[PDB]
Amino acid sequence: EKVKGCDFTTSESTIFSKGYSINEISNKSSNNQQDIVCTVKAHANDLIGFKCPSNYSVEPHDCFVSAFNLSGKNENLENKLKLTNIIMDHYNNTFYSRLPSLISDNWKFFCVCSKDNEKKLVFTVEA
Repeated sequence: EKVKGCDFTTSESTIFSKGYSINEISNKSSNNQQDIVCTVKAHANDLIGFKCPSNYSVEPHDCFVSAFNLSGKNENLENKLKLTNIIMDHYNNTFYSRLPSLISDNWKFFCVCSKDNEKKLVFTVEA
């Protein structure tokens, strides 16, 4: 099926269910004015991932393999959730992770893409 994730490179991602246009990120932002946030609901069976344009830099603000937690501390997210089939492609700037078959926790996490003098893009999901 389609993969749950935000595509900042294609409003119609033939791979991600959620995508944004280069214009919407400049006008119809997510919630704030420039900060673009993609809020989506993930599921133990739904696949989770995201992708950013090749002209932007991928920096983990709260990803899963390694990132800053809600406290802003750098800690692996594996001890929190045992993700499987992890795929990390920096050249294509796309990340995918498989969620177990059971998840009753309301944990949330997000990744960010940005560059100097450039609107930052935030990818976030909750489960």
